Amino acid sequence: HMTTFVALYDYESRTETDLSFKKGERLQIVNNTEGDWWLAHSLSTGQTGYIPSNYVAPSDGGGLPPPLPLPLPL
Amino acid sequence: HMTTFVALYDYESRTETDLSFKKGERLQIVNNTEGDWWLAHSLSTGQTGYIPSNYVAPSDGGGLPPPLPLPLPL
Ligand SMILES: [Zn+2]
Ligand SMILES: [Zn+2]
Repeated sequence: HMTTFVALYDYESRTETDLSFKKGERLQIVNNTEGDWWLAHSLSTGQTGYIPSNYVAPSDGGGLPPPLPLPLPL
Repeated sequence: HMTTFVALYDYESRTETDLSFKKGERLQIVNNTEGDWWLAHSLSTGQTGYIPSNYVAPSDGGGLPPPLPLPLPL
């Protein structure tokens, strides 16, 4: 199905390559091989640019868990 | 106010000191200064132990953002 992310906070663009967005906006991630800045496309504003990946979460639950942090506790 | 986290996924205990929980449980964090495993207390099961911090989210929205990922886009 169409897989999107939702913004957890507002972000104000400050460069010519980042993307502003509002809390609750739905974003399509067009690229995530760049590190912790992801190339996103807004479903509601039609703008495109880089976003901080820690400002968004997946739009749907039922995702599978991430790897556990290592080391494990005792 | 009472600050809690919510489980995003089930977690099955596998060590001597970790804590099992179910998706949707609310957890009170009693120590989060030791690394990415946090000492938690279940509101519903009354159990206590270490949880993987990437399996939980804050219960409340409207917390403040994390600092912007390190390097930048220009
Ligand atoms: Zn799909
Ligand atoms: Zn409070």
